[PDB]
Amino acid sequence: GLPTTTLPGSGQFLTTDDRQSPSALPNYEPTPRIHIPGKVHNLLEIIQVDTLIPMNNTH
Amino acid sequence: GLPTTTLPGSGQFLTTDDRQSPSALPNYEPTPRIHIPGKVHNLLEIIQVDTLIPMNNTHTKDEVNSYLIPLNANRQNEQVFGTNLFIGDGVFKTTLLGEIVQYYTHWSGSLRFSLMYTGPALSSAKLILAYTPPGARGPQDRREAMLGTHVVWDIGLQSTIVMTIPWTSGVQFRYTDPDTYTSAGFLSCWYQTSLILPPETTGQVYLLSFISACPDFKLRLMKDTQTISQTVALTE
Amino acid sequence: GLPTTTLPGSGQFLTTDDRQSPSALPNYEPTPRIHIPGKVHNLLEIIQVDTLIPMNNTHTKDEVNSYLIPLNANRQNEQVFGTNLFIGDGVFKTTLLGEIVQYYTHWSGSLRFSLMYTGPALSSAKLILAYTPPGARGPQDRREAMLGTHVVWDIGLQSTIVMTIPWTSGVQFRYTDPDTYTSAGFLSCWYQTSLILPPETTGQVYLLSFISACPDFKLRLMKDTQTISQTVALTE
Amino acid sequence: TVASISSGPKHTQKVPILTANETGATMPVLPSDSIETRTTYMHFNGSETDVECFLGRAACVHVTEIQNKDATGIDNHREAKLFNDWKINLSSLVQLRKKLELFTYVRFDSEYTILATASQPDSANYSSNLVVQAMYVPPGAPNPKEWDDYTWQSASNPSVFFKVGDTSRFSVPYVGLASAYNCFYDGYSHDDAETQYGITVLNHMGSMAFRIVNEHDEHKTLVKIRVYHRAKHVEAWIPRAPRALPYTSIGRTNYPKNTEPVIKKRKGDIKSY
Amino acid sequence: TVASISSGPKHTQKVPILTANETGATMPVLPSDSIETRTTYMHFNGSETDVECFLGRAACVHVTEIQNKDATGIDNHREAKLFNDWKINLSSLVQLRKKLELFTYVRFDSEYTILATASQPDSANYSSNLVVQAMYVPPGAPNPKEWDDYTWQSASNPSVFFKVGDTSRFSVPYVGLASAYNCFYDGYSHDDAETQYGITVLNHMGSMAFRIVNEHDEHKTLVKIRVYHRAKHVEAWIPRAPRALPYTSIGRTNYPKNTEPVIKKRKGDIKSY
Amino acid sequence: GYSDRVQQITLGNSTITTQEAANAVVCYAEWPEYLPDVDASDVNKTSKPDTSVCRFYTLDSKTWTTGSKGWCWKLPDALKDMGVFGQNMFFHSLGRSGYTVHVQCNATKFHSGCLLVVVIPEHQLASHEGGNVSVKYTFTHPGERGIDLSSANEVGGPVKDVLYNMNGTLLGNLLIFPHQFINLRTNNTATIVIPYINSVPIDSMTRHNNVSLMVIPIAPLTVPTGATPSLPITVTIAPMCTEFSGIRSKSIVPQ
Amino acid sequence: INYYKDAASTSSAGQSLSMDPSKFTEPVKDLMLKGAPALN
Amino acid sequence: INYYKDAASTSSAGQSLSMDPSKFTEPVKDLMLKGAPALN
Amino acid sequence: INYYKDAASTSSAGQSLSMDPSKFTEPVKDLMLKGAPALN
Ligand SMILES: Cc1cc(CCCOc2c(C)cc(-c3noc(C(F)(F)F)n3)cc2C)on1
Ligand SMILES: Cc1cc(CCCOc2c(C)cc(-c3noc(C(F)(F)F)n3)cc2C)on1
Repeated sequence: GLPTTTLPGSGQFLTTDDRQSPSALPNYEPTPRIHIPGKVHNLLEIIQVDTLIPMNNTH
Repeated sequence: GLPTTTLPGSGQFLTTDDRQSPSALPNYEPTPRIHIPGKVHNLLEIIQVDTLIPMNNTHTKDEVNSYLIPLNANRQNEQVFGTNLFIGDGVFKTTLLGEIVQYYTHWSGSLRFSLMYTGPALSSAKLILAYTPPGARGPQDRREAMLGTHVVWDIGLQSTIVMTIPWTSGVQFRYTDPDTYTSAGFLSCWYQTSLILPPETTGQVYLLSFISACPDFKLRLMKDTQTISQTVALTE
Repeated sequence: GLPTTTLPGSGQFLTTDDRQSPSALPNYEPTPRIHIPGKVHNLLEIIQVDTLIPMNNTHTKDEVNSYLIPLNANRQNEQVFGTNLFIGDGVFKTTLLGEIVQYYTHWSGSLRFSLMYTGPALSSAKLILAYTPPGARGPQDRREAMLGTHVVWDIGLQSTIVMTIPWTSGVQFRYTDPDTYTSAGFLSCWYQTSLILPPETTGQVYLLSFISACPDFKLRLMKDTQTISQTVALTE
Repeated sequence: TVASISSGPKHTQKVPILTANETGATMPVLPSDSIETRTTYMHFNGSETDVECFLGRAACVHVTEIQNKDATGIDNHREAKLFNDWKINLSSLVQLRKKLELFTYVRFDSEYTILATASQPDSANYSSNLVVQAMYVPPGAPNPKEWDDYTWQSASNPSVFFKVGDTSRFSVPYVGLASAYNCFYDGYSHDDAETQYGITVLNHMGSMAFRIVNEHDEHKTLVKIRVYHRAKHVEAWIPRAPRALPYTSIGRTNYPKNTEPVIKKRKGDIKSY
Repeated sequence: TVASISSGPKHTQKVPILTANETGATMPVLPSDSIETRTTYMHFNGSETDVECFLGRAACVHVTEIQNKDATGIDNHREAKLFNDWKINLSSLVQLRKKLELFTYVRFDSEYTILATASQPDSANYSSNLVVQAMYVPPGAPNPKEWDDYTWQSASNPSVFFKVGDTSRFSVPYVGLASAYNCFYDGYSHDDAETQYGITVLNHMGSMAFRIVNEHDEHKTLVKIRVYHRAKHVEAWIPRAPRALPYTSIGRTNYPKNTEPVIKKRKGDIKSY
Repeated sequence: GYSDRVQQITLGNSTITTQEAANAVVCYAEWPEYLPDVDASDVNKTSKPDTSVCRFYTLDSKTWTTGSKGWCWKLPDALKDMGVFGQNMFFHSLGRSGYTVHVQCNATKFHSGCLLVVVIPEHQLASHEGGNVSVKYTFTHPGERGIDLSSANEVGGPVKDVLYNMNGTLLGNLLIFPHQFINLRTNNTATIVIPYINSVPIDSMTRHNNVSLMVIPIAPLTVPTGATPSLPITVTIAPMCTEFSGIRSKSIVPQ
Repeated sequence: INYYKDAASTSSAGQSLSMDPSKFTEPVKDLMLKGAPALN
Repeated sequence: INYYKDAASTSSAGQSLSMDPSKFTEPVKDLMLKGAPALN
Repeated sequence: INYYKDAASTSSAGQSLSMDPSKFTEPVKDLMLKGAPALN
């Protein structure tokens, strides 16, 4: 047995943490990828596309 | 599963421990660094800068006057001022040195004590600064003080005299908190000759004293200071 | 996350375990080492230094006299002293050897038993030290003692006689705590000839006995000693 | 590294111990400049006085309170402390504050530790296993109104769920809008005759809400939350006068009226030892 | 390594077993110097008797007590034990003390282990999960006055928070002001006719405070704290006579008046076996 | 025979001479410089008026009396109404600059007095009312006139106890900031070169004062028998490496 | 060894080891040599 | 393998393996040989 | 280092680092050069 010391935070669930976790569906083979146009990689990509401004709030 | 054995201490929160922890803001890109002058890397850096000592405690309330050491004309032999060297208390407690020193438990090294004369240019005087190392009492007359580490300061063109308080101790470290076995000694100043004023000149001339650490200095075992407190949490 | 499995023992505090633990004082710089004579690395080092044995228990209270073995003039055949060899009890219990030995459960090796004569220079005598290995009783007369490991000591210029108690045992280790199967035997001393005093000399001459371990010695299985205790925590 | 070099008698035209402090400089005078010294070494690096160490330990920066009780009939969940929030700042508890305020600008990453302890002031048959949710609510994010809002879904706000009695740990990168955090700011949010003055208008870091996920038990439970802060990867600029007088408010440099003298007064002469 | 060499009959002018202890030396006489021996090996290194092992295990060095109860109306929190402190020293509990005092000077790093156990002497519906805070308060640091002072912010003092029933572990570097710890000190803090004598004026290591973070429950809870010490990276100098008489005070070598004889008295002759 | 004491400083069409100085201070050993590309953010090309704003402007003289407590100016505020420099300040959204501060005060070899001249980056003042009261804009923007520490408190204003640096710190420790003394027996002028010090590349020059300059008498004034019990103190400041960005309408500020 | 992806999650930086007090002790324009008259 | 930065946090040193009893057993000025008269 | 057998159990992919907004900003048939009349 490898001697360890658990640190503060152990047991916590950080919604933002990025770790590995066991797969509930071992050996499952997802459906193949096919080509789909319009792929988005970054939100900074799309905000460069302009949309209309409801400048005339008045209503 | 790798077999492990949790050791005593598991689950504890040591405010002093230094470990890794997951980032709550993954992929966040902090703002770029720009150049900012005056970067400080070590507190030992800044305590080498001297600040004014409120040597003249005598007042009923904090006043500019507590920084002015009075000097009297035509006095001989007499003592100008005195103080023990518990840099973490007394006059020193509010200085930059004392303030920082109090963030640590142990200190060691040499101190830089300076005196700048502010009396009229046409006046003259010769004082004597003395450092009495631990073991005996604070000197009671010039003769006694003069028998130890001292400096005969001749007032003139160069306004300031810098006397060093060479680390003189057996044990290699002293406590910042006033402790007897760890006393640093005494500092006193006397008239070597006497202050002489020119004609049409009357009154009091003052001396400004400064304190700072030499590159000699060492500080260790960080701790909370007795120089700040509160009764209830502050509110906006 | 690396899959692990905690084993039995997790969370336990074994006073004897040797592991790493975070430092409560990060970046602290301890005081430099300086040279200090008399460094001790092993307890086996110091038990080789002999100390005095209070062979003369006989007294109602601890006295210098318990270290003095009386010797009487013009006695023949008679026995001077005797004791079993439970180095962790009896006379030995308070000696440096016994004291240290009691910090361990097992012992093995050879013991060094010395006798220094203090009677007048012009006196003479021949005694005989005998070590009776386990298996029989403590000798009751010189003839019996003489049949085992012994030394005929001639008193003279060289004041001390050093008799060794060669590790004589079947099992390779004995208990420090008096245990019968683990007995070490018996030590006795007798008059080989007899103590003779010079003219105008009267009274008692004494012998001083010492005990120490040979480089032979081994000690193992550390444990608490029966030589110290308290009823309540001490206070300042 | 030498602490002091060997220096003997002296009789020169070179007077090192004579300077003029009105220049504004602290000449590096050494013992060996005013007395005969022997050689000695440092055997010291000054690691414990590095700013990375000075601000490198956890210090409590805030204490707040929330409670697990029947919410039925409560009109203002916030006031009832069904959930409570902390308008993030590091100047509420003075100990760390004085340290940080030893410099003007400061930049670093932070490691937070949240400790929650339970309390049952009046009759309870057991101590319940409550789970706390601490959610960071940045400026602009919808603040929680009820202890079980939609806001606690925290789809984008980050947040942790931990047991009471346990501790929560995570670190945050330097989130300053500038290149460093301002400990002081001699300015305003805009040129207006009445707006606030000080870092009060600068350190607008939002707040983090706390609540207890479990529904209520028969008895009422009082959970007290403590947030600890530890800086790491430190950089500090422009040292300044340490604070002398006590604080009165978060962010302002204000100090109380009729305050006691901070400089000790001598029990005697200026010649007294 | 040989334990005993082969040595046979002897008849020399070289008498090894004849020495003069008044020289102050313990001549290294071996069995093979007074009897015929056979060859035998050690098969032993003496690892268990190395000072690093002798002082290398945890030993209890202090027991104290604190309690979780309603602080309302208590004027002296300290006396009430709402929080209590320990004026650090290793000579309160004798077992370890005798060991350390086998040498004059001693230097090493220390590993502490703090065990806290709970107790409810009178009526309670459950056992609460209390968290203990142990804070090191060095000489010069402000001592806690109330169980919830500002001092517990511990911005610079180091401190641990652990569950009662659990254990706290951490290590401390050699913090001596000198090059080693003094187990004895034949001196005073200064040349004064009334000041204290002994290591009492030397081992001034401050104290560590303990408290229970949680607020009070209906019932009162008694937490007993035990501190254990383990030395590591040991160095010892100047061995000395082991202690014989019982102790009476922390730091002093004093021993009780009218104390019992420590050397056993023989049930008989000096010739008795 | 070049001396620490004699100096000349020329900026734009203005020159300063002093025959009794004590060297000069360069805050944190850094000379002022323009904003380098690597540190910039604001994409606007900046304006560099050079000699038209980087010159010496002399404030109104102050009067040092045996009772004076000290004075406190704030930059860029103090120059807000000075020639083209001021104008640019209001017409631009952003701006950065450094300065050369020259404080003058001569007397005689018979007088005695010691002024502490210091520059304090981000000198956030405290309100005398305590609690959580703010310090209204107008009170930290005294302009050319500056703040007189011996005047009385006023509603909305800052506290003015020289002893506590107007911010809860002790006077004696003001030396940790780039400073210089004017000790009448040694000095007669103090000079301090201030580089741009801020946590942002460029900033608003109306809503934020980067530093404040303080002249504080430590050793009180002393005049010879039967002489006028006062000495004038003059403050001359010159911006340098000044840069303005985002030009427009021209700010209208409180009062 | 770093277990996490972001820089912020790493432990303490370890001593800067630069240490130059001169930018605070000697922020003067004209270099002043120890031993030489401060005001020449 | 050491998990922590400071020396103090490491485990036990392991046997000194020096072992010289002579500084306590034979602290005499003039070397005394075993077998040779202690007092000559 | 991946502790599990399946791809699904691994952590976040890490920045795509492609970033081509043109498929949304300029989905025109005849390339339009900045500065050249949009309608010629
Ligand atoms: C001065 C100064 C320095 C700082 C740093 C404030 C950091 O603010 C936070 C905090 C305290 C917590 C989170 C946070 N992320 O996740 C969580 C939680 F959900 F675990 F709490 N809290 C995010 C930021 C930007 O604020 N003022
Ligand atoms: C003789 C002799 C030897 C010693 C060593 C005393 C070590 O003292 C301490 C202790 C006991 C604890 C801490 C400590 N650091 O953190 C914590 C806590 F907060 F976890 F308790 N305690 C620091 C020092 C210097 O004292 N007397």
